Amino acid sequence: PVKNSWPELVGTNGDIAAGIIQTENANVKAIVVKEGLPITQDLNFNRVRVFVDENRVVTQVPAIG
Repeated sequence: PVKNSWPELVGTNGDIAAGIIQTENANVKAIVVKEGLPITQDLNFNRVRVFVDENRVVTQVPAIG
């Protein structure tokens, strides 16, 4: 089963986390986004949103969707 969530990257730099994610799961694009960005309920299994704070630290567990 391919890895689809990265709890161990919470608290890390989001741009570094995006690189790791795209290496561990070859079928996803990782996107660093500011936490709280309004998103619709569109499920994109090839996307991992990496939610970060004002210092670009990951604040939520990244997962596909």
